[PDB]
Amino acid sequence: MKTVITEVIASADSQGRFLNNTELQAANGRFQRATASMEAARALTSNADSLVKGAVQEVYNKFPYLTQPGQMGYGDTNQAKCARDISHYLRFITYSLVAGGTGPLDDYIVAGLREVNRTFNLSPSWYIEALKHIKGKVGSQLSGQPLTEANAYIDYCINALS
Amino acid sequence: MKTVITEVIASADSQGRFLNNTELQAANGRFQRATASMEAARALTSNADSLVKGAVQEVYNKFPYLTQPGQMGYGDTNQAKCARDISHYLRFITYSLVAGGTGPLDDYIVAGLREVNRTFNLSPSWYIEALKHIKGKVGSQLSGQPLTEANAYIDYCINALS
Amino acid sequence: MQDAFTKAIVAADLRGSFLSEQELNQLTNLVKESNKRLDAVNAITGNAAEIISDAAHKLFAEQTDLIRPGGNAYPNRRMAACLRDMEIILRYVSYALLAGDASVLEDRCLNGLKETYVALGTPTRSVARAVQLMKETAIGYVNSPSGVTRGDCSALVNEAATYFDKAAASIA
Amino acid sequence: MQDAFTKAIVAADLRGSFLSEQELNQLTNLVKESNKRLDAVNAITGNAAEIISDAAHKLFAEQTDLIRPGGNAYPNRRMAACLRDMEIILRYVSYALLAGDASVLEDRCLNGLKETYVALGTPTRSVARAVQLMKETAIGYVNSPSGVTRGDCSALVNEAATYFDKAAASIA
Amino acid sequence: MQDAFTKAIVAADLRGSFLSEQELNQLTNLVKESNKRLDAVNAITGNAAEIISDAAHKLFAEQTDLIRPGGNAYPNRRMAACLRDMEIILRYVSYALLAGDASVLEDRCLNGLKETYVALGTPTRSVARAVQLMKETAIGYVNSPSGVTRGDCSALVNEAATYFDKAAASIA
Amino acid sequence: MQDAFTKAIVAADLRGSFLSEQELNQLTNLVKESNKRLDAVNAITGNAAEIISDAAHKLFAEQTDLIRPGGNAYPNRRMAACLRDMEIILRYVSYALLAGDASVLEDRCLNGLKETYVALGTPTRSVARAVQLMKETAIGYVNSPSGVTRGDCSALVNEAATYFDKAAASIA
Amino acid sequence: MQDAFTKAIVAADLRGSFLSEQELNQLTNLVKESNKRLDAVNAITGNAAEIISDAAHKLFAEQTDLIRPGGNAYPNRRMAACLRDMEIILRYVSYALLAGDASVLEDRCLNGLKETYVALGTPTRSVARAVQLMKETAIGYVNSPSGVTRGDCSALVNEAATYFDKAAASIA
Amino acid sequence: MYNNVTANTEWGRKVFKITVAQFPDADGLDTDNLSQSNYFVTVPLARLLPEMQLIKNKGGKVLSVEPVVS
Amino acid sequence: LRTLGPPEGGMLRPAVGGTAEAAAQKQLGITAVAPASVVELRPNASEED
Amino acid sequence: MQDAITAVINNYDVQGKYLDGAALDKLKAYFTTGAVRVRAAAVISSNATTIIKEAAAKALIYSDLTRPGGNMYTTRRYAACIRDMDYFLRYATYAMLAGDPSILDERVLNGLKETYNSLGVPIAATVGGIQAMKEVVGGLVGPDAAKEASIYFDYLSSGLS
Amino acid sequence: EIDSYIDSDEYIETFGENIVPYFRGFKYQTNQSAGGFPRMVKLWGGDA
Ligand SMILES: CCC1=C(C)/C(=C/C2=NC(=C\c3[nH]c(/C=C4\NC(=O)[C@H](C)[C@H]4CC)c(C)c3CCC(=O)O)/C(CCC(=O)O)=C2C)NC1=O
Ligand SMILES: CCC1=C(C)/C(=C/C2=NC(=C\c3[nH]c(/C=C4\NC(=O)[C@H](C)[C@H]4CC)c(C)c3CCC(=O)O)/C(CCC(=O)O)=C2C)NC1=O
Ligand SMILES: CCC1=C(C)/C(=C/C2=NC(=C\c3[nH]c(/C=C4\NC(=O)[C@H](C)[C@H]4CC)c(C)c3CCC(=O)O)/C(CCC(=O)O)=C2C)NC1=O
Ligand SMILES: CCC1=C(C)/C(=C/C2=NC(=C\c3[nH]c(/C=C4\NC(=O)[C@H](C)[C@H]4CC)c(C)c3CCC(=O)O)/C(CCC(=O)O)=C2C)NC1=O
Ligand SMILES: CCC1=C(C)/C(=C/C2=NC(=C\c3[nH]c(/C=C4\NC(=O)[C@H](C)[C@H]4CC)c(C)c3CCC(=O)O)/C(CCC(=O)O)=C2C)NC1=O
Ligand SMILES: CCC1=C(C)/C(=C/C2=NC(=C\c3[nH]c(/C=C4\NC(=O)[C@H](C)[C@H]4CC)c(C)c3CCC(=O)O)/C(CCC(=O)O)=C2C)NC1=O
Ligand SMILES: CCC1=C(C)/C(=C/C2=NC(=C\c3[nH]c(/C=C4\NC(=O)[C@H](C)[C@H]4CC)c(C)c3CCC(=O)O)/C(CCC(=O)O)=C2C)NC1=O
Ligand SMILES: CCC1=C(C)/C(=C/C2=NC(=C\c3[nH]c(/C=C4\NC(=O)[C@H](C)[C@H]4CC)c(C)c3CCC(=O)O)/C(CCC(=O)O)=C2C)NC1=O
Ligand SMILES: CCC1=C(C)/C(=C/C2=NC(=C\c3[nH]c(/C=C4\NC(=O)[C@H](C)[C@H]4CC)c(C)c3CCC(=O)O)/C(CCC(=O)O)=C2C)NC1=O
Ligand SMILES: CCC1=C(C)/C(=C/C2=NC(=C\c3[nH]c(/C=C4\NC(=O)[C@H](C)[C@H]4CC)c(C)c3CCC(=O)O)/C(CCC(=O)O)=C2C)NC1=O
Ligand SMILES: CCC1=C(C)/C(=C/C2=NC(=C\c3[nH]c(/C=C4\NC(=O)[C@H](C)[C@H]4CC)c(C)c3CCC(=O)O)/C(CCC(=O)O)=C2C)NC1=O
Ligand SMILES: CCC1=C(C)/C(=C/C2=NC(=C\c3[nH]c(/C=C4\NC(=O)[C@H](C)[C@H]4CC)c(C)c3CCC(=O)O)/C(CCC(=O)O)=C2C)NC1=O
Repeated sequence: MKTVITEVIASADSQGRFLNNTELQAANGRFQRATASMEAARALTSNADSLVKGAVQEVYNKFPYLTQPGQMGYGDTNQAKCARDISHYLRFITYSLVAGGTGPLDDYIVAGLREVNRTFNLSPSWYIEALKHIKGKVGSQLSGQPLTEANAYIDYCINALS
Repeated sequence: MKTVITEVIASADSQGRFLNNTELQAANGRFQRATASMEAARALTSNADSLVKGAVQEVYNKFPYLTQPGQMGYGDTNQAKCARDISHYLRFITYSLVAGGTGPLDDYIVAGLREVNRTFNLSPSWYIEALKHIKGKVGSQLSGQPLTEANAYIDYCINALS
Repeated sequence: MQDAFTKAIVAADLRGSFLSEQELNQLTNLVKESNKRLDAVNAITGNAAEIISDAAHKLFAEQTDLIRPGGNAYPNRRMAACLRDMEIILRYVSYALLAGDASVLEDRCLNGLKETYVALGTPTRSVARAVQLMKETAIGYVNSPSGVTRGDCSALVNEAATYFDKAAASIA
Repeated sequence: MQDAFTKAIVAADLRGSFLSEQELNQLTNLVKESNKRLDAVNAITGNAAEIISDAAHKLFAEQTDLIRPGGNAYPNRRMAACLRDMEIILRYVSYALLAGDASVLEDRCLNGLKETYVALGTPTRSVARAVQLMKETAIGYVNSPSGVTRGDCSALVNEAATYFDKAAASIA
Repeated sequence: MQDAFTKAIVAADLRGSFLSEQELNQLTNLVKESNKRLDAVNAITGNAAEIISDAAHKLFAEQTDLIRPGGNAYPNRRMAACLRDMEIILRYVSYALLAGDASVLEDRCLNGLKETYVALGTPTRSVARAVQLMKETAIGYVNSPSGVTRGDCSALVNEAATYFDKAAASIA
Repeated sequence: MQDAFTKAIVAADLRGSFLSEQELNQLTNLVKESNKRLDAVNAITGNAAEIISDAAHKLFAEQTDLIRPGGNAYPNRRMAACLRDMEIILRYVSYALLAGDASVLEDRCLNGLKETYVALGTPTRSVARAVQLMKETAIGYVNSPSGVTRGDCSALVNEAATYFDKAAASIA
Repeated sequence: MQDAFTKAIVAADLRGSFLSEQELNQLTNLVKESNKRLDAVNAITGNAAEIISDAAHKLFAEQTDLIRPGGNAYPNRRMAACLRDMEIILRYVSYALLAGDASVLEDRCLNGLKETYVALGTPTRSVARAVQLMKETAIGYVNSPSGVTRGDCSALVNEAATYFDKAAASIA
Repeated sequence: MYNNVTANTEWGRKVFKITVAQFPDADGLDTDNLSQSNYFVTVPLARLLPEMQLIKNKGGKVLSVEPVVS
Repeated sequence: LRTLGPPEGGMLRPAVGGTAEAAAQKQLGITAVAPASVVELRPNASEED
Repeated sequence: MQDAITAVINNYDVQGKYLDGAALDKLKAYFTTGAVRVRAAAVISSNATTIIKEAAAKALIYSDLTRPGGNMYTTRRYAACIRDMDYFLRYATYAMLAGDPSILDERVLNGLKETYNSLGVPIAATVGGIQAMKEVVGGLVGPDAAKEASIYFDYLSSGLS
Repeated sequence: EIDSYIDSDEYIETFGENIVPYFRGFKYQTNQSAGGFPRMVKLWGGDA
């Protein structure tokens, strides 16, 4: 699972080599950065409930037709599975924040994304718009390096979906 | 075992792909062709007895010396194993006719042919001459596309032995 | 690899014999029904994606545990693997259906498959079910297609079913 | 591969949950002690050769049978293999120490190792001992280094020990 | 591979010398501006897809011949080939920008590239233009981002431009 | 790989000793008989094809089931495999005979061979017999060759036999 | 690969002829001098390291620019490459000397070598010199060895020289 | 399972399983990335003698052969 | 006489025509390839590996 | 060739634009350095031979280059090499006066890399001869002009490598 | 034909069973002809 720590260890191992000053300098970055990351994580964690309901709705407001009958934003089960899915994304964003890398996002959401979305007729556009909205609101929950971190990972998901 | 059906399936599988119109068109050829093939097969099947005795003799008539003492066309066992061998060839020709490809010939007679013949001091010339004779007589048992099929496979054996 | 003719040939050879008039006409009949067979294989190819998709929707409708955390079709990576396996099995079933023999299915797909899944922790009973759903829908398509000449395809629908049923049995 | 954070994340996910305030602060503490951790990993890297050498000298001091003909650290080829294994294990212990988790050690080094040695006829009890000696000296270095700020590294010395002790237990 | 420090070191070594106080402070300044540099690289990474997409839309808006039959961005594969090349070049430009040196761009991407395109019949002038458009939009993003501290990034915007301009020049 | 000298050396080393005057003269005798040994190896090489052919003719004379359909030396493909194995075994027996030690035969040829044949359905008793026939003819040639100086080769004929007998025993 | 006999054979064959009594006796003479040849090859093998070392010491004594920064035998990596090439060339010269023909030297070592060095920026004149020094010392050893029977080795010393001189000429 | 699709002949259709244990040869210390010396290969029948030849050629010990397809 | 230098130029004057290690690789552009890094599937690898 | 001023004129001519305000800033700079570029140019000229007798000494001679087997062995080739050196110095002085490197491309670099490959002329050694003349030049011309002279020597040397 | 490269000694010695094949034609390898390097330079054709 990709973190700064696992990456430097992987690179050492693959050259049959003890960790050296290059690799320990790298690790210090990840540790120095934890404070901002983890502040973003705590803010995204406690606002999760509303961030999810905000983004879910915004998917319907931007794609009005989704909420008409015969469509995929209609009925309790679609709308339920949607909230859940955005919640999955925010969850892995917090994990990536806490972990010090994109690993959790890469392993649990990115690997396989398109195949799944294509089989199930899920448009990435919705998910990008959910995330664009989450990005708008996270502008006033955080600032400075915690915001930059939150942004880094939200944007990472949006690029994964384009 | 090489048939039109196995070939197209092999080619699909190796590209991780469902059979498509290209492959089904191919299969139709094999199925459309079955009637001529199977007529050749039935004629070669019921005449087998005499086709074999005809070709066996012709090997001795073309290589007179084979039937003298100390030679490999002498005594019951050589002459018995000869009839058997030509019978094997005709048998696999009928199989190749019925199967829709050279598979039976490739797997049971061609693979290994030269090594065996070389260890046992069996000259291909005999076998070519057995087959040339069988080809002469099959000229009047069949005609049209059944003859073309019979010919295709007899000639295939002659090229395998040259 | 075997097809229905090749199978005949192997059994004949083990007797040391030219094909029996018995076996000849069994194969003449396969040629007789081959246009229907081509339509049947074409029915599956032409709806492969929907067959997998519809089987899938229904599998997870029934077994909502697979899509929870802890479940074998969670997260996206695992769902993609599961969707991929559904396709692989549907693919070898269609190959068997063109061939008139199960061997390609048994040799290239089913052989070892159960033990793979158990090693992985993949619930074989759920995989068996996904195969049963593909069967229902696939046969649906074999039976009700676009402007094919009207006739009786039940013999072929049975045979397709046994390939689906082989796979299910082999895996569960 | 896991590190101490990644481990937290995997357990959280298996609940379907954002990390508990419990788990958050456990990880905040790991960040709190991370400078000490870097010094501890650096202590091992900076003395790797001597740690292996000194462990070695002492292993063969105790077990003079290994360096006789018939012994598993004789002739030069085998001694070089034994010296190499000492380095490999010390290396994965240092990786675990940077990571705050044993998994890289267990997965890339310890998994299958005992059965390898038994197949080879390598006396596992001697290998376990060589690991115990590396531990003594490695920790020696973690505790008494060049102009590091004075403080308490016992938590980290324990954790390093458990990695040495995992390896020993796994092998003997 | 070189970065801006490594470059200094290579030039010093060719004199047989420890780094000049001249060179030392040039590098102290690079460390001084490194937070800005990280934001600049982050600006590109965070909008890579749109940078390529927007460059693309505009390239074919201008050069409608490329998307006609006979054109080098027709049919779908050629367009897909053209769309990553855009990605590949944007990628090595971002690497150069993290590094403070063009070498990774010149050595891994630009070296031989023109002669490749000519062999292929790919119109180099169109490729140069696609690079010019990526530059416009990329710098746009470097200059106007999400809640970054206000200051002057023109030095870095220039340097990014020269990497885009190197690529363009090398290819046309 | 071992030869008769190398074997001596390994046993000496396991004692920690220079070769015993016992072992020295045993090896001096091997050098004494080495011209005969070269003729013996040459006898096999010079008639390899006939040795295999004659063994073969006789194997199938005895076991006419192998060349019927259902039999393990039918069709051409299997006969070529069987002829090939006869050559492979005769080859490693000749290597052992040049070496004065069975190890190359046991390590490169006989190790696992029985279990291979059983997996394949190859009748091991028939393979053992084919080896017994190769032995008869091979030794025939070792004993009655072209203008070799007259003397006693029975020691070497025995040793060759034990290599043939090792193979037979190992396989049956 | 050719040796002195093989060369004879190739020339004979191009005439369509059995070897001339001329060529036969030229080869009988090579067999006549072969013990001396073996000592000559042995002289080089037995002092390979010193031949390279001594050539080296002297090369850099003369050309102190190679070991300055900017020089082609600086830093350690390049010196090791240069020492390695000295060994490679001495090795193929010894092969040619066992063979009585330069071909292995020309085909496996000298062919393309000059153009390699020029591509690399390796000063060929310095490499030629290193080869001249190896020659001096190698021949030294061929002429003054440990308890070899006294006689005249000048023919072989010449021939060895031409192999050293071929290499030098080919490279400079 | 195995490698999957094989050659189209019947003599390519049969795949077998070999569990080995490769030994360190001689002559040299391996300092690269080493693997635990057990492993298993699945090889089709048409290939098998080159593969077993290079397995026993490099000081290996063939521990088990298994009929997995046939 | 042949091994004559500058006015003593002592020992840390650079060589004329300096080269700076990994420039012959940079001249041919084989920097990422000479030497190529070794990529290998470790047992029990993750997805990113 | 082009200089600072004609670089701007031709860039606007192809757009058919009268010179606009930002462009005029650029011309103001060139007239500000015009005094120092001229004083500096003179100094180099009369001290040229002295200057060239220091760059060779610190980067070329007392070496394998001047010994048998070396490219500046023989009075012929030694003469050709310091002849070249004079070209570089002289043209760099033109480029620096013009405030534009275009002349270094048109009349010096074009084809020169391959010309040197074809004769065997050592490129790396020639670059050191360029960067040694720069070192000397930067001392002689002083704070005013050091950076400006230096860049066209650096242009020359990355033009060969 | 494809199996002849992968079952060769040069593959089994170097790349083994888990190592992805990598470029070796630019350094020295044992039992090489010295034309093997400039041929590899002709085969190389740049990083892109
Ligand atoms: C671990 C990470 C992870 C992700 C991200 C994930 C996505 C995901 N979304 C799914 C379905 C779904 N996703 C949605 C999404 C939406 N519906 C709406 O109202 C909106 C338009 C939209 C939200 C923006 C819908 C409606 C379904 C049901 C699709 C179906 O079965 O027909 C499914 C199919 C299985 C199932 O039915 O639950 C997966 C795997 N699964 C995962 O395991
Ligand atoms: C499945 C397909 C297949 C083929 C084609 C086949 C050929 C074949 N022919 C053989 C022998 C033979 N083949 C012949 C052939 C002839 N003798 C004559 O009178 C004629 C000249 C000639 C017929 C044209 C003879 C004489 C032998 C005995 C050779 C011996 O053992 O000395 C043998 C050796 C085993 C045995 O003695 O039966 C094989 C394998 N075997 C097979 O399994
Ligand atoms: C490109 C490969 C290829 C295909 C696909 C093919 C199909 C094909 N299907 C046919 C007939 C047919 N196909 C069917 C199939 C069906 N009847 C039903 O009611 C079921 C829904 C379905 C069951 C599978 C039937 C009943 C006939 C008419 C009877 C027959 O010809 O056997 C015919 C004979 C002409 C005709 O009557 O239309 C062809 C050529 N030929 C080809 O070369
Ligand atoms: C994943 C990281 C990794 C480990 C840990 C590893 C262990 C390992 N140790 C080995 C051998 C060995 N290991 C030793 C070690 C010892 N001998 C003694 O007497 C001492 C008790 C001990 C040293 C403390 C020796 C002597 C051999 C050679 C055995 C032989 O060939 O006879 C081998 C066989 C291959 C080889 O010799 O290179 C493996 C795979 N390989 C790996 O890739
Ligand atoms: C290049 C990678 C890297 C390293 C290695 C690193 C080390 C490092 N160790 C530190 C502190 C320290 N390090 C130790 C370590 C020890 N104390 C002892 O008495 C033991 C002998 C030893 C046990 C391991 C202690 C006690 C402190 C002070 C307390 C603290 O900052 O946590 C500090 C804080 C500044 C200071 O107080 O000196 C740094 C930056 N930082 C880095 O970026
Ligand atoms: C995760 C990797 C990483 C990043 C990305 C990072 C960014 C980062 N950017 C910073 C500042 C800044 N960043 C910028 C950047 C800009 N100003 C503008 O007006 C432009 C739109 C933009 C041009 C690129 C400026 C002006 C500052 C404040 C001055 C400075 O600290 O240099 C700071 C200092 C704290 C602060 O003032 O906010 C950090 C830590 N640190 C990191 O560890
Ligand atoms: C290390 C040296 C070495 C040996 C010894 C070896 C044996 C060996 N024999 C084989 C097959 C075979 N071996 C035979 C041999 C016989 N059939 C009979 O009926 C007779 C009793 C017997 C001849 C005397 C046959 C018929 C096969 C093919 C089995 C089949 O594919 O059905 C195979 C399977 C691979 C292949 O068919 O090429 C191996 C590995 N391989 C090796 O690399
Ligand atoms: C090219 C490799 C090579 C070979 C083959 C070789 C053979 C060789 N065999 C020899 C003797 C001999 N070889 C034999 C062999 C035999 N005597 C019998 O009656 C048996 C039929 C046969 C049993 C194997 C005997 C008895 C002698 C004479 C006694 C002796 O020299 O040991 C001699 C001594 C000279 C002589 O007496 O003729 C040589 C050189 N030398 C070589 O360099
Ligand atoms: C076929 C047998 C064979 C030969 C002969 C061979 C030559 C050879 N020498 C090389 C490098 C080299 N060769 C030298 C040699 C020297 N440097 C000096 O200054 C001295 C004049 C000279 C030593 C006497 C150096 C320094 C390099 C490294 C060049 C570099 O990478 O910058 C290289 C490039 C690959 C590498 O560095 O490993 C080859 C292929 N390679 C082969 O496979
Ligand atoms: C293990 C491989 C092997 C070697 C090395 C070998 C050497 C060898 N060198 C020999 C002779 C000799 N070797 C030399 C060599 C020299 N004389 C000098 O003064 C020079 C310093 C030197 C020049 C190379 C001479 C002069 C003789 C005696 C004449 C002759 O036998 O040709 C002889 C004949 C017996 C003797 O007179 O000692 C042998 C067997 N034989 C072998 O089987
Ligand atoms: C084979 C063709 C050839 C010649 C002749 C040659 C000469 C030559 N003479 C040199 C120096 C020199 N040569 C002299 C010679 C003299 N001083 C006097 O006053 C006398 C008139 C004269 C002695 C008769 C002196 C004093 C130097 C040192 C000048 C300096 O270092 O500035 C140098 C520079 C030092 C070096 O790197 O070697 C060269 C290249 N080079 C060549 O390639
Ligand atoms: C080192 C990093 C790297 C680069 C930069 C790279 C470039 C590159 N671009 C290629 C093709 C291509 N490149 C393009 C690009 C374009 N077509 C247009 O009309 C536009 C002007 C332009 C997009 C802006 C197209 C269309 C092809 C396919 C040409 C063909 O096959 O006909 C190919 C041939 C191989 C392939 O098609 O995959 C290479 C090697 N390859 C690399 O590995």
